[PDB]
Amino acid sequence: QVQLVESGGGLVRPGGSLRLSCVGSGFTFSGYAMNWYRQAPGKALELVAGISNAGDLTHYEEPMKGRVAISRANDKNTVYLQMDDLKPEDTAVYRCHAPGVRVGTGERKDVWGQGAQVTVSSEQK
Amino acid sequence: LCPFGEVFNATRFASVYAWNRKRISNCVADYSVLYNSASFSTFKCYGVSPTKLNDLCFTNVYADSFVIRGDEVRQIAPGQTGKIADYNYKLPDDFTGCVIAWNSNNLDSKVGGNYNYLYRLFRKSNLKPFERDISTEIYQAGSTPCNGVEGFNCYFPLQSYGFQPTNGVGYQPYRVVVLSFEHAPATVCGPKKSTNLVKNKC
Ligand SMILES: *[C@@H]1O[C@H](CO)[C@@H](O)[C@H](O)[C@H]1NC(C)=O
Repeated sequence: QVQLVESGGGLVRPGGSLRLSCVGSGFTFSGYAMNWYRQAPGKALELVAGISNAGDLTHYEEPMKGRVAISRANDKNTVYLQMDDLKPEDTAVYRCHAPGVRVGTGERKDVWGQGAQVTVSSEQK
Repeated sequence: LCPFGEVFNATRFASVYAWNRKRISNCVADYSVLYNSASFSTFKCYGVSPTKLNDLCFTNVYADSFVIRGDEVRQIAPGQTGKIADYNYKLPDDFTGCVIAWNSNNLDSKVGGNYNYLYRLFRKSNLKPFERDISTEIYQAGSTPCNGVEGFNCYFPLQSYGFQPTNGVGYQPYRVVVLSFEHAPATVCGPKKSTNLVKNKC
């Protein structure tokens, strides 16, 4: 089945590092581009990073432009997101995305991940 | 002077499903810049007259803005049908305001595709007038429940706009602005009707 099962994330302290991973199955993973979105509690899904089919093409948006790095392993059918120098504002649900994958399902051609919770909270008083 | 430049000449616009709303109040509304502009593809008003906006005064002006396809600009009107004006951005039947839009293919299109702009094409109910849904819960198309898991007759409600370099203006990105106008002190006024509020250092 056309699926994207994302893994990693969790809880870290401000300045901490984390790597998310998105495994793809039921379609040629190397044939479609991969995008990383994030949804902060109350705000709408915003684009973090985008990568090409199997090329060295990486596009980052203003949100995290500097402390994030996108990359993919088409041999392992996976795409990663190396997040460093994380801030409390980064606390959100990060989602992978492959546009125009599905075929014979109408305008619904995109395939979306489930979601990985990332919480950047400081220590307790 | 009213801050129309902040909303019209913004760097990056929001998605149709997550439409940004500005509150224009206590300022001079210069509609001249909007009139004398050959860039504006669509400029239609409802319950008012475009040619005579400087001859009017309202107590509030909600300037909603977002990006959609050119073929979806016709849906941005009172009592319409289709994914946009039903799941994304619906207006009331007795709407009072204007719908502005211009072909923004020069700054919202990208060689690989602009995946900042999305739209909701699945919803159990119809979006109420000026209602906003930014939620990303798995939609139930079938009889059986989803249980927040994507599968058969159970999929993600949002869908990305291509906005790849094309020649068809119908399938090109358009920046839409809906200037919804509103027995209270009329705050936003013309350049003549201005109740000595032009020197408020807006
Ligand atoms: C910016 O200013 C106004 C928007 O209120 C309008 O004339 C046009 O969209 C822009 N004009 C220029 C010269 O950038």
